[PDB]
Amino acid sequence: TNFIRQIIDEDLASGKHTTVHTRFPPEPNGYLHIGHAKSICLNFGIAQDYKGQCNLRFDDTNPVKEDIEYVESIKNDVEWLGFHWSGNVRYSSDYFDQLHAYAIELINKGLAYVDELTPEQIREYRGTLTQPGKNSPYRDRSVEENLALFEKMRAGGFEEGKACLRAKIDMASPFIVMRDPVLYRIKFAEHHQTGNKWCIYPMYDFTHCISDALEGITHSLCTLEFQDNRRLYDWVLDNITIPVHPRQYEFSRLNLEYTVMSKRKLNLLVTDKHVEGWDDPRMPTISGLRRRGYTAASIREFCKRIGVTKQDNTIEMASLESCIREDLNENAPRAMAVIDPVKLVIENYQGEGEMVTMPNHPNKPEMGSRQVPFSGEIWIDRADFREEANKQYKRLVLGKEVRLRNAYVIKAERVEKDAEGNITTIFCTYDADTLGVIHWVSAAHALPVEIRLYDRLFSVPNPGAADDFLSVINPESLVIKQGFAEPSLKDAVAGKAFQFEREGYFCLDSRHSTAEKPVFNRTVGLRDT
RNA sequence: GGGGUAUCGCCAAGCGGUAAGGCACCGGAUUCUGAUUCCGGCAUUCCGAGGUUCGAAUCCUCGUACCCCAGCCA
Ligand SMILES: Nc1ncnc2c1ncn2C1O[C@H](COP(=O)(O)O)[C@@H](O)[C@H]1O
Ligand SMILES: N[C@@H](CCC(=O)O)C(=O)O
Repeated sequence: TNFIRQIIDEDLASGKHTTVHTRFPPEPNGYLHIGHAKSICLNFGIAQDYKGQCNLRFDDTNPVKEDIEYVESIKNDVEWLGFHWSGNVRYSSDYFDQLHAYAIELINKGLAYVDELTPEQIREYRGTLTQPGKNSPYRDRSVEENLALFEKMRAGGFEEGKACLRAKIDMASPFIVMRDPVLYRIKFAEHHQTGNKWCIYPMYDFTHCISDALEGITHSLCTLEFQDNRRLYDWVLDNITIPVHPRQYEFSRLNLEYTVMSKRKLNLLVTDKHVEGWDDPRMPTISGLRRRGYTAASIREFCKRIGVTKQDNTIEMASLESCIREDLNENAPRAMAVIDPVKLVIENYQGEGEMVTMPNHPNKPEMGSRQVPFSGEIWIDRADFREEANKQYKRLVLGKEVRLRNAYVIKAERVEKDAEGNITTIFCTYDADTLGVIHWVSAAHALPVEIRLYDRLFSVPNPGAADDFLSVINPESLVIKQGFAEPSLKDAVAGKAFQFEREGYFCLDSRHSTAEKPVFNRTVGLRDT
């Protein structure tokens, strides 16, 4: 439960409503991000729990900032997350004729007029946070004039900025949004839905409440920055001929540590080419998280865990990681892959190799097992061999044994280095029948894999609060390795995650993996203390 | 000026009857993944100072801190 669901219950009980109808209204000016998934869960979740309806509406009132590529991806991510909208997808543009009719009601009623104050003058007449505003000299034209002037506007008779429709409210209101807010502005820009049928477009504050009322929304849910705006939302509806009056309730938006969550900033990383695109695995977008290997279920759990309140907050990365680790720990089938390989030869081994049985999930026999090839010329990760070191070190030492995962026990005895002193091969012996612990891969039956280790995008916890956020990017957000995986991974698919034993959870694709060279993304590492 | 929020390191229950839970953290037990799982621990105190009450984080008073608003953006 949360404050919003408690309000809903009170409405139901009293009889103010007998149904709940919510809506998710993103503007198509960018891709969706984890913050939007908080909004999706809230809105679609309430609808389902309360046996109601939730619409998907694209708030497309500003042609110059939107693209059809965005509407398609948004519908795509909403669906991927696991939610369904009520009826057709809606668009604010579907109401363009209605909005125009209503503005005419305001004019006829004396509550709107056509102003000719330039874009610079309007600000200068507006007042300040502590100084009231002043009336435009065009504020008192007659209904007849405004009607004619608005039509000139509609008919493309005015150049951009040359005129606008403003509401006639109170220029000395402590609420600045009520200081004669603009209703319509001129823009000769083709709209992704209406083409070039309109040259005048409605402002957000005029559009949103009217779209909500026509759709029959009962509870209009938005974030905290629209609190002041609720006053204008209520003014418009109270002043036109419409039968319902939806009520707005605001909650705090999500902030994630070590990342930016603003379309303008995310768009900048994309535009300046500092990430592959909106769906880059280091991006906080729904598509990037999907491509990273996150499960829609884990994102829904995250939103569930974080709550909905009016308190400004900033979630730590640990919280998100915990969610994906829970899902994958339970469902991901295990395998073997070596990110940083060094050759180890069991001079003691005779033959071209053999086959060993390995569980698909160590703690769940039900998931089955598989047969993996073993031999005397394998690959192990460098960090797993130490010629010396402490008592705590539980891995392979130059005078000690270890258990090879699901196989035999080996004992290091000799080693071999090169020019720069770097090692090239570790010679060991194995106990003919013995079956710390370390993972390995047989060099003969090994699949050449590209491994992409991802990390936090920015060097700082709050990159959005930096002068130049791009300068505080982490140069190690992506580090590409070349390793070896057990042959079974040959049949892996983009969309399935695996746990590379003793490393983390990885998944295919990355927009790159060919049949020849597979590319694997590290979704998240294992808990290491 | 106006609109909002202040409870554990990060989130968050609590709505006058005497501080839930999650992530994180510290111990110990299992474990052919130093993972998992598993027991135990972790606010005598709720931005501060007064007040009312048998009794308040929960009500009143006065402070303090932080967030949002001066786009013909949403
Ligand atoms: N960080 C965030 N946290 C919660 N909701 C958000 C966040 N960012 C955007 N939204 C929302 O997304 C919806 C509209 O998207 P937009 O127009 O693109 O801001 C709003 O109703 C909000 O719920
Ligand atoms: N378009 C608004 C919708 C929020 C609302 O007014 O409910 C937004 O970006 O948040």
